[PDB]
Amino acid sequence: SQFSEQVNYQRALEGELARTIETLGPVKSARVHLAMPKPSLFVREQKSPSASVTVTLEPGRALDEGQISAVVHLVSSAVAGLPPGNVTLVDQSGHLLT
Amino acid sequence: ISQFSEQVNYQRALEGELARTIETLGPVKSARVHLAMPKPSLFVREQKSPSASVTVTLEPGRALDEGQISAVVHLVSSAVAGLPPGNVTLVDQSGHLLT
Amino acid sequence: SEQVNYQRALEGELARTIETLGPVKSARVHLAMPKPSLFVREQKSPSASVTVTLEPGRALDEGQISAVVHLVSSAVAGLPPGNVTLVDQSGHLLT
Amino acid sequence: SEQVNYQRALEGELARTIETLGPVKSARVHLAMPKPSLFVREQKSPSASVTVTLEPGRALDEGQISAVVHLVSSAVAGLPPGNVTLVDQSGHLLT
Amino acid sequence: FSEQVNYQRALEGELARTIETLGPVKSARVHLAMPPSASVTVTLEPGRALDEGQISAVVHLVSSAVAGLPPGNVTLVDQSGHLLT
Amino acid sequence: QVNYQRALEGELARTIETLGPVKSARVHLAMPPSASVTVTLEPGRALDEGQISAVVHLVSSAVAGLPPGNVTLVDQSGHLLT
Amino acid sequence: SEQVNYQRALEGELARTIETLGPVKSARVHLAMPPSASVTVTLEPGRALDEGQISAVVHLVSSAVAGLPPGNVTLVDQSGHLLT
Amino acid sequence: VTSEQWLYWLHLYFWPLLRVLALISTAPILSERAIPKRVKLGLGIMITLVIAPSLPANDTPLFSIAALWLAMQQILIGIALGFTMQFAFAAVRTAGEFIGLQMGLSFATFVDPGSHLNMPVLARIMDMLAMLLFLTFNGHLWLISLLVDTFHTLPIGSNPVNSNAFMALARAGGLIFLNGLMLALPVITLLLTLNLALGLLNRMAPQLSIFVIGFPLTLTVGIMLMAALMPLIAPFCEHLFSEIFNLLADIVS
Amino acid sequence: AIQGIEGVISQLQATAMAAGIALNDVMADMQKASVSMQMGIQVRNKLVAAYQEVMSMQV
Amino acid sequence: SWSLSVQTLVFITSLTFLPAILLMMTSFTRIIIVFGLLRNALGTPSAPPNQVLLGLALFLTFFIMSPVIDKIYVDAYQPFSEQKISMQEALDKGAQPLRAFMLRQTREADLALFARLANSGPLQGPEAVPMRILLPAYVTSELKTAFQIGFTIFIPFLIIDLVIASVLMALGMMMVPPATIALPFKLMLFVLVDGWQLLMGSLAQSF
Amino acid sequence: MTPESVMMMGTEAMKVALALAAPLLLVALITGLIISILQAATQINEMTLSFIPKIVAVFIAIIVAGPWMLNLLLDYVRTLFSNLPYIIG
Repeated sequence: SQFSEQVNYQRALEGELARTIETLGPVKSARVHLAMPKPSLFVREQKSPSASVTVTLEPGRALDEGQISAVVHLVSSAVAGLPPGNVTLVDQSGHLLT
Repeated sequence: ISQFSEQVNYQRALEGELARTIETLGPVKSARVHLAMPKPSLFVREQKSPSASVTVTLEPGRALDEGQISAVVHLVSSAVAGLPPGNVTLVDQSGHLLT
Repeated sequence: SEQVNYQRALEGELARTIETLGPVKSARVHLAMPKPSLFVREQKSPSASVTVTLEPGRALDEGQISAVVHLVSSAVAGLPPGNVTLVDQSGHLLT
Repeated sequence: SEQVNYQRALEGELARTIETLGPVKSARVHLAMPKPSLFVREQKSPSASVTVTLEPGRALDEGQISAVVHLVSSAVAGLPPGNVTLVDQSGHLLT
Repeated sequence: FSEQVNYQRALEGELARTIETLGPVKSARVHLAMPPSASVTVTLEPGRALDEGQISAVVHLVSSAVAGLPPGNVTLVDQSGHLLT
Repeated sequence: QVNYQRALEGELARTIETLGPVKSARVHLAMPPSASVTVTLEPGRALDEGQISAVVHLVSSAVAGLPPGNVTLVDQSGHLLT
Repeated sequence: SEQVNYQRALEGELARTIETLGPVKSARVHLAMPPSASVTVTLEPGRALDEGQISAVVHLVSSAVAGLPPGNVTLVDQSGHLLT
Repeated sequence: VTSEQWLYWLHLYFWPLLRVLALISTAPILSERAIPKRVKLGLGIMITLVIAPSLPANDTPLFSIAALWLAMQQILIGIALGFTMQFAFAAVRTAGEFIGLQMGLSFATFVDPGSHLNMPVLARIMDMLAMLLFLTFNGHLWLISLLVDTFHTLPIGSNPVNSNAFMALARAGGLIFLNGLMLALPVITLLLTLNLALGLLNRMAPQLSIFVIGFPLTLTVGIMLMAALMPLIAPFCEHLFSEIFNLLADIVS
Repeated sequence: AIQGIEGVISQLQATAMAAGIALNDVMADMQKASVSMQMGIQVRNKLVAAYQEVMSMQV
Repeated sequence: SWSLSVQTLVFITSLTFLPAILLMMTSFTRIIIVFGLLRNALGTPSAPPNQVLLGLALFLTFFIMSPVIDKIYVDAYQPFSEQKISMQEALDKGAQPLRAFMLRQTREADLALFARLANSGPLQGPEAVPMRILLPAYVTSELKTAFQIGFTIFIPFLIIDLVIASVLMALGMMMVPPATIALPFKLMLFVLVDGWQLLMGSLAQSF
Repeated sequence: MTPESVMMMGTEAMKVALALAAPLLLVALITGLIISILQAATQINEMTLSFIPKIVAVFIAIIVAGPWMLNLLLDYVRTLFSNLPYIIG
């Protein structure tokens, strides 16, 4: 079904994004969750999509401010109309990096 | 797979992945996420905001930081289209409300 | 049938998480999900009844009562906490 | 048939949880759910009758009667507590 | 849908390919997303810092390869998480 | 179409390499047009200004309605010869 | 496919005739038909093309392409000099 | 005094009336010929009476090409809404007609295409069942509400317009086929197997089969199969209505 | 309005590039409104008739 | 500029010929004939309702006329307000994009036939073809194009029907009608390849 | 009024149709199968002799069970028209 196709697409994008985020030096594993907005049977309204990124770092490999920035840019670009400010980046200890 | 079935399955999958990421968090040993996605009706104006309940089991003595509670809130809220953080409840294994 | 089954599955998962709470040995959740009426003055709203069986002497904390309320309310679209009743194995209303 | 079956399943589960309550040895729940109307006037509130058999001498506390009331009322869409009758094995109205 | 997704995977692949070809660059990873924006991660050879013209040329190539890609929507990052943009 | 695009890219890269100083060429076309050309030069074989101009002309002509100004030429070190 | 193949064949024959011109060792013709042409020639050691030879290359390429305005034919040598 | 400015009232009450009536004449159930014309006109008039005073009044004169552009815009919006809604009933009709044609109910179309002899009675059965379901789910109220709501998104005043958006409605033509296949699928496949079974019988002693034993058996089997399949359309009915509605919401804007 | 003055400057740029009540009034406006309403009704009737003729086709 | 009442009369009179304008001047005939032939191809002459096919053809016609509508808006809708050109010079100026479109979509043979049907010898240039000669020629060209597209649509379904019948005959069956078996396979092929969207894309490309 | 009531309406209606059509269709099918197996046993093959007894059998079917069908369908229609004003919404 189209809905099934859409779910599959969302999952694949999440996977590849996590992949690139891990490949990065300080990152041991990444987990990306995307919330694409939804349609309504009535009323106009955009819901700028949102993303949550959890990173696990290598022992003591703290991410640079520039690094947070670059993660933000990549995730935002990979999602049609994703406003950076709607990307949350968190570490393995629950510290918000963004 | 019915249209309803397709949705329910999507909800279950989202719940699973969210719990997964929450567990990966150091202090968290296991997580359980319940989502309540609402219904549009021709007798109301603003549709009711979705809600989430998150139960975490911590590692022996691994208390969650205020920022840990915050980051959990942010992640769960973002993963649900139009989820107002204030509708995310976070609870431990002893029944203490962390949010 | 599809709806009723959704109800049964949800009730089940909620009871499950509630039992997975230290002091709780078993939980039973009943949901009343109905249809509302507009301009009927005072209508009503979805409601839940939660029965918990505690471990020998494991009394639930006021916070524990609060967290159960939050979880059950959130799991039901538009469930006003005040419509969640929590009761113990002896018939004491915890909410 | 689908509705009648739903009614008898709800009755069964409610009786089940009620028997779980310590003092209760067996429970029997009867629901009277009336015809719905989508006009602008016709409406009637459902009713429940609950018969409990207690363990030898296990009298139900006031709070207990209250919790039974809450559970049964919540499990039935739009069930006004005041329409729940609770009776014991000897025919005493605990309500 | 599949036909489109596959073409995007390809475009991404070829772009990463050319970006690596450049001596300093050891490996490249390109992520696209049209409504467009691009994220480019480069791994450099030990100590092979990219010059300002090097960052510029990468920008130009990626922008041109994507119909209507405004350069300003291309992010270039290194293996350490430094934004070369 | 995609196959036609790939073939054009290949032949253009081919001719660009044929040119002495060029050891290998890579052409990317974006047809809705724009082009990105990466050249690898022979050890120390810097491209002259006229050479850059000729590469531009060839690539622009080979693509229906390609405005030269939308052709980017880059070397193996990431220097924009444009 | 039929068109693309026609384009390739025309390119080949044009390059062929251009090489068959004394000073020319090898030719490469690229056509952009919506037209424009880019011609790269490799000359024999020191065999510079005269003005008329350049003019004749232009004429041939323009004629071989339906509605090709000469001014849209670019001729370049093996060193990247625009003979146009 | 005694002004009663007529042009202001006319311009306030006209264009919303044009849009509401354009939706009425095409929206399903509200566009059925069984309704008397005056009832439809009165419903449009009363809806406009309720809605128009809240909207900002336009001042473009009725004697200008701008008025013609406005009227064309309202007609386009109304017919687009009504037709996008009608697509779901088209899909249900397609599925029903295909189930009926695999019944062998109208075999004369395979030999004389469009020969004035065709009775898609199953298509009509499921079409009217779909209309009953649409009435039950109060889809028409939603249609009226969305007709009102498209103002905030697209005001009466002439506004610029887009393109692939029209394709979307045209591309919705795919849904009629795509969803129809699924509804059938839950029955045609078994019917296919039945026909396959009949083939196995014809691989025995030649002739003496098909057109004499296959037709009644397959007719009865199709009847009881899709009689059992009737409870299945309602979730698919809601799925179809939701698809049409959110496609309309996404593309109208 | 601020946006109104923006529109005024926009129209100036466009020019650059290019380079009590009496019966007499009551009755006249009343008639004008009647005429305009009749014109609107007739034009809509023509449009609706054309649309129904198109949709009553046979493909 | 002539009288306002005469302008109203002419406008309301020209409003009547709107179906004629839609059919003879735009492409609506092509899409409607293509849809009819495609419906005949699948073997179900009433699967999508005639209303739905007509509306889909209408939407396709609106999109494919959107560039011509834009040219009309630039040349006629706008300058009629600024009053640089109005009434005569403009209605004809606004109709000019329609003339360009119909010249683009018309074959030379039909125009030649309709010219020799009107004894219009000195018609030398190709941008001064009168409407009387341009219109029926354009309609005939549209009929030919629609029939060609219908045959191209017919080819794969005919192939599927032939294949199904051949396998039925080879498997030993001599009495089973192949249409009943081949209909669901025709549908699953049409849906799986997503025939509809590619068909509309090709029609838009077909101009 | 509820969609459950509607879909039940369709089901019971079309089961009534099935009950009305099942005797005739089944009689025709049995006659055709019997004639076909007799043809196979006797090695006789003409596509027209199977059409002859089918008409007679199906026409006898109305003689025998026709009153039952007529009484069932009238009862269905009568009950539907009587319950019409109670399933209104």
